[PDB]
Amino acid sequence: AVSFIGSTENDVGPSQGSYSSTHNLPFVYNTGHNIGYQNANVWRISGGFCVGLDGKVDLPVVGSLDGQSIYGLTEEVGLLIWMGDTNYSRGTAMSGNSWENVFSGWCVGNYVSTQGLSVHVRPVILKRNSSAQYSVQKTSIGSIRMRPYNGSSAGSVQTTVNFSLNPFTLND
Ligand SMILES: CC(=O)N[C@@H]1[C@@H](O)[C@H](O)[C@@H](CO)O[C@H]1O
Repeated sequence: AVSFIGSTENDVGPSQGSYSSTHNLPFVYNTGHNIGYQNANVWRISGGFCVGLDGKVDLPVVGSLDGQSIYGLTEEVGLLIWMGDTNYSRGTAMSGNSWENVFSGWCVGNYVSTQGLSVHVRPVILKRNSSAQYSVQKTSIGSIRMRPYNGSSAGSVQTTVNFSLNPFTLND
Protein backbone atom coordinates (compact mmCIF):
# COMPACT_ATOMS: atom_id res chain seq x y z
CA ALA A 1 0.00 0.00 0.00
CA VAL A 2 0.94 3.65 -0.31
CA SER A 3 -0.35 6.95 1.07
CA PHE A 4 0.74 10.59 0.98
CA ILE A 5 2.07 11.98 4.26
CA GLY A 6 4.18 14.97 3.23
CA SER A 7 3.50 18.50 2.01
CA THR A 8 2.49 19.62 -1.48
CA GLU A 9 4.12 23.05 -1.57
CA ASN A 10 7.69 23.14 -0.30
CA ASP A 11 10.04 26.09 0.11
CA VAL A 12 13.67 25.71 -0.89
CA GLY A 13 16.28 27.55 1.15
CA PRO A 14 15.78 29.90 4.12
CA SER A 15 13.41 32.81 3.48
CA GLN A 16 15.26 35.94 2.36
CA GLY A 17 18.61 34.21 2.70
CA SER A 18 21.84 36.05 1.96
CA TYR A 19 24.91 34.48 0.33
CA SER A 20 28.37 35.90 -0.36
CA SER A 21 30.82 34.77 -3.04
CA THR A 22 34.20 33.34 -1.97
CA HIS A 23 35.97 33.64 -5.30
CA ASN A 24 34.75 34.00 -15.22
CA LEU A 25 31.04 33.58 -16.08
CA PRO A 26 28.78 31.79 -15.50
CA PHE A 27 29.89 32.02 -11.85
CA VAL A 28 28.56 29.41 -9.43
CA TYR A 29 28.06 30.23 -5.76
CA ASN A 30 29.37 27.53 -3.42
CA THR A 31 26.29 27.31 -1.18
CA GLY A 32 26.46 23.57 -0.52
CA HIS A 33 22.92 22.48 0.25
CA ASN A 34 21.98 25.54 2.31
CA ILE A 35 19.45 26.37 -0.39
CA GLY A 36 17.39 23.22 -0.22
CA TYR A 37 14.47 21.22 1.08
CA GLN A 38 14.38 17.66 2.34
CA ASN A 39 11.83 15.40 3.96
CA ALA A 40 12.50 11.75 4.73
CA ASN A 41 8.79 10.98 5.02
CA VAL A 42 6.72 12.06 2.03
CA TRP A 43 4.94 8.78 1.23
CA ARG A 44 4.19 5.89 3.55
CA ILE A 45 4.70 2.54 1.82
CA SER A 46 4.20 -1.09 2.76
CA GLY A 47 3.57 -4.62 1.57
CA GLY A 48 6.21 -4.96 -1.13
CA PHE A 49 5.61 -1.54 -2.65
CA CYS A 50 8.43 -0.58 -5.04
CA VAL A 51 9.04 3.10 -5.60
CA GLY A 52 11.58 5.50 -7.06
CA LEU A 53 11.50 9.23 -7.82
CA ASP A 54 11.23 11.39 -10.92
CA GLY A 55 12.18 15.05 -10.78
CA LYS A 56 11.38 17.93 -13.11
CA VAL A 57 12.43 21.55 -13.31
CA ASP A 58 10.03 24.06 -14.88
CA LEU A 59 12.42 27.01 -14.99
CA PRO A 60 13.67 27.86 -18.48
CA VAL A 61 16.99 26.28 -19.46
CA VAL A 62 19.45 29.04 -20.35
CA GLY A 63 22.72 27.17 -20.58
CA SER A 64 24.81 24.14 -19.68
CA LEU A 65 27.60 24.01 -17.12
CA ASP A 66 29.83 21.04 -16.35
CA GLY A 67 27.28 18.58 -17.71
CA GLN A 68 24.04 19.92 -16.24
CA SER A 69 21.57 22.66 -17.07
CA ILE A 70 21.72 26.24 -15.89
CA TYR A 71 18.11 27.23 -15.14
CA GLY A 72 17.19 30.88 -15.47
CA LEU A 73 15.58 32.96 -12.73
CA THR A 74 16.35 36.40 -14.16
CA GLU A 75 18.61 37.69 -16.93
CA GLU A 76 21.45 37.93 -14.42
CA VAL A 77 20.79 34.96 -12.14
CA GLY A 78 20.44 31.25 -12.77
CA LEU A 79 20.54 27.97 -10.85
CA LEU A 80 22.19 24.57 -10.87
CA ILE A 81 19.74 22.04 -9.44
CA TRP A 82 19.86 18.61 -7.79
CA MET A 83 16.86 16.42 -6.98
CA GLY A 84 16.74 12.98 -5.47
CA ASP A 85 16.20 10.73 -2.49
CA THR A 86 16.16 11.94 1.13
CA ASN A 87 19.89 12.53 1.72
CA TYR A 88 21.28 15.65 0.03
CA SER A 89 24.44 13.71 -0.84
CA ARG A 90 22.49 11.46 -3.19
CA GLY A 91 21.05 14.24 -5.33
CA THR A 92 20.90 13.83 -9.10
CA ALA A 93 22.07 16.76 -11.24
CA MET A 94 19.15 18.12 -13.25
CA SER A 95 19.17 18.85 -16.96
CA GLY A 96 16.28 19.87 -19.19
CA ASN A 97 12.59 20.34 -18.43
CA SER A 98 11.42 16.73 -18.72
CA TRP A 99 10.74 14.21 -15.98
CA GLU A 100 14.06 12.63 -15.01
CA ASN A 101 14.79 9.52 -12.94
CA VAL A 102 16.38 11.07 -9.84
CA PHE A 103 16.23 8.03 -7.54
CA SER A 104 16.46 4.53 -9.01
CA GLY A 105 14.18 3.22 -6.27
CA TRP A 106 13.75 0.50 -3.68
CA CYS A 107 11.13 -2.00 -2.55
CA VAL A 108 9.84 -2.15 1.00
CA GLY A 109 9.19 -5.62 2.40
CA ASN A 110 6.14 -6.85 4.28
CA TYR A 111 6.31 -4.00 6.78
CA VAL A 112 5.74 -0.24 6.83
CA SER A 113 8.28 2.40 5.86
CA THR A 114 8.54 5.68 3.98
CA GLN A 115 9.89 7.31 0.84
CA GLY A 116 11.48 10.74 1.10
CA LEU A 117 13.15 13.28 -1.16
CA SER A 118 15.46 16.28 -1.25
CA VAL A 119 16.19 19.21 -3.50
CA HIS A 120 18.99 21.74 -3.40
CA VAL A 121 20.20 24.44 -5.73
CA ARG A 122 23.29 26.57 -6.26
CA PRO A 123 23.03 30.18 -7.52
CA VAL A 124 24.72 31.11 -10.78
CA ILE A 125 25.64 34.60 -11.94
CA LEU A 126 24.98 34.87 -15.67
CA LYS A 127 25.59 38.59 -16.14
CA ARG A 128 27.21 41.05 -13.74
CA ASN A 129 25.68 44.36 -12.63
CA SER A 130 27.24 47.51 -11.17
CA SER A 131 25.86 46.84 -7.68
CA ALA A 132 27.67 43.51 -7.33
CA GLN A 133 24.48 42.17 -5.75
CA TYR A 134 21.84 39.88 -7.24
CA SER A 135 18.38 39.29 -5.78
CA VAL A 136 15.54 37.02 -6.81
CA GLN A 137 11.92 36.90 -5.62
CA LYS A 138 10.11 33.72 -4.61
CA THR A 139 9.97 31.54 -7.72
CA SER A 140 8.45 28.17 -8.64
CA ILE A 141 11.19 25.62 -9.35
CA GLY A 142 9.53 22.36 -10.30
CA SER A 143 8.33 19.09 -8.84
CA ILE A 144 9.16 15.57 -7.74
CA ARG A 145 6.82 12.62 -8.11
CA MET A 146 6.98 9.09 -6.81
CA ARG A 147 7.50 6.45 -9.49
CA PRO A 148 5.97 3.12 -8.47
CA TYR A 149 7.43 0.13 -10.30
CA ASN A 150 7.36 -3.66 -10.51
CA GLY A 151 3.59 -3.41 -10.83
CA SER A 152 3.09 -1.16 -7.82
CA SER A 153 0.49 1.55 -8.31
CA ALA A 154 -0.18 5.03 -6.98
CA GLY A 155 -3.88 4.25 -7.19
CA SER A 156 -5.71 7.43 -6.24
CA VAL A 157 -2.85 8.64 -4.03
CA GLN A 158 -1.13 11.99 -4.61
CA THR A 159 2.00 11.37 -6.67
CA THR A 160 3.48 14.83 -6.97
CA VAL A 161 4.86 17.58 -4.72
CA ASN A 162 6.14 21.01 -5.74
CA PHE A 163 9.05 23.27 -4.90
CA SER A 164 9.44 27.02 -4.78
CA LEU A 165 12.69 28.90 -4.33
CA ASN A 166 12.54 31.23 -1.34
CA PRO A 167 13.71 34.77 -2.11
CA PHE A 168 17.43 35.31 -1.73
CA THR A 169 20.23 37.82 -2.20
CA LEU A 170 23.68 37.12 -3.62
CA ASN A 171 26.52 39.42 -2.60
CA ASP A 172 29.80 39.72 -4.47
C1 LIG B 1 12.33 6.59 7.92
C2 LIG B 1 13.24 6.37 6.75
O1 LIG B 1 14.44 6.30 6.94
N1 LIG B 1 12.95 6.36 5.29
C3 LIG B 1 14.28 6.35 4.21
C4 LIG B 1 13.44 7.15 3.24
O2 LIG B 1 13.41 8.52 3.62
C5 LIG B 1 14.08 6.95 1.88
O3 LIG B 1 13.42 7.70 0.89
C6 LIG B 1 14.07 5.46 1.52
C7 LIG B 1 14.93 5.15 0.30
O4 LIG B 1 16.28 5.53 0.52
O5 LIG B 1 14.59 4.65 2.60
C8 LIG B 1 13.93 4.92 3.83
O6 LIG B 1 14.40 4.03 4.78
